[PDB]
Amino acid sequence: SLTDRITAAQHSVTGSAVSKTVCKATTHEIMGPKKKHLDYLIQCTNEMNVNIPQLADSLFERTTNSSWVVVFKSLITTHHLMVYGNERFIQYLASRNTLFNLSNFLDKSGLQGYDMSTFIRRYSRYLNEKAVSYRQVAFDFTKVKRGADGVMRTMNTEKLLKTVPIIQNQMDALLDFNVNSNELTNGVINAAFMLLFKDAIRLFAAYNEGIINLLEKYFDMKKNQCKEGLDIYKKFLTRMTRISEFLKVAEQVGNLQSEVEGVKNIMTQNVERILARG
Repeated sequence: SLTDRITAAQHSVTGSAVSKTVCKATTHEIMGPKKKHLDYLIQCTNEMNVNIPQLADSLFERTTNSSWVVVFKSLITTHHLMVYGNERFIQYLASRNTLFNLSNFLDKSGLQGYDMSTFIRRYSRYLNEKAVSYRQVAFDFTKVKRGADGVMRTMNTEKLLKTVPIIQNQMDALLDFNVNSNELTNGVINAAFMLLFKDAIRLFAAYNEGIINLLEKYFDMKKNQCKEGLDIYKKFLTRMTRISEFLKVAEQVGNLQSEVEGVKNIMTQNVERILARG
């Protein structure tokens, strides 16, 4: 039967089809991964007959390429699957103990490759942290129910104190991408930035809701919990200027206006409440 399952697998073309599509999503063409290939891979993540770790292996493999174009596109494809694919994909990445290792990545083929290597390294760290965040709390901050009956707003004190700093780590990694509007000049980096922006808006909301919950609980916590809360407030306050810059860039490059306005509004409201306590 194990022998049967193996022989069956040696006659299956599923894995090979998946790998070929990963290659098509990550060609040397300087454009975002094509929608048709991303869609096919999304459907793959819905298929129980698809080997998810093998699909992930193919994406990691493409990140060993020397070309920034191939590497960046593999990161983008991975991100796209984490966001739009079956949740078992990000769940699987969260379960791995080795993720992307692109901290030394440097393509020297020309100025474009050189400039893009910096963003590849930052983006890779963000995707690693996105997986790690899921691993640490066992859910995706950008997917959970929001509002007063939502996850972040209803979380109990002890969990809340452990959870907000994880949101803060994922946020920091996202904010470290740090691209200027005049650097968004090719389809590859633009595709990555669109996904980052989508994550960011949802992440900012989760962060704000965590802060709101803390503010509501503040007068009812133990003393050591208050200390941790204060540490959370202080870190919230110090990232405001970096968050403001992020939203500014997103607007320069063009709900967009609205979703950003609500982030500015709730964040401003939170700042005011925090400063009023101090």
